[PDB]
Amino acid sequence: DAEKTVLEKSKAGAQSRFDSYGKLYDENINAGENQAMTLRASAAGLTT
Amino acid sequence: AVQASRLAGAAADLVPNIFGFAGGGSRWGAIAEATGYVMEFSANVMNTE
Repeated sequence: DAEKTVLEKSKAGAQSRFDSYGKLYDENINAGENQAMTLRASAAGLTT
Repeated sequence: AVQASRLAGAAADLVPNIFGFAGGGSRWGAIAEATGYVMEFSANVMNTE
């Protein structure tokens, strides 16, 4: 029974790693990362 | 601040500066130069930001 506790409570750690990585994946680019893209690209349009 | 500084210098430059028997001396391009300086500075500030 104690060995069962070891296994399932390590599984809680694996679940926390899995869901945290999925949360980083689904929202891959936040509001700041694309803001830099738009800002950087606006500088390219001044050449003409 | 740089945009105001360059516009002020451009406007203050078009008045003639040599007088008497020779006149003029006002550089006609100063407004286009000021628009160029401020518009090339803009790119650098957007890269910093």
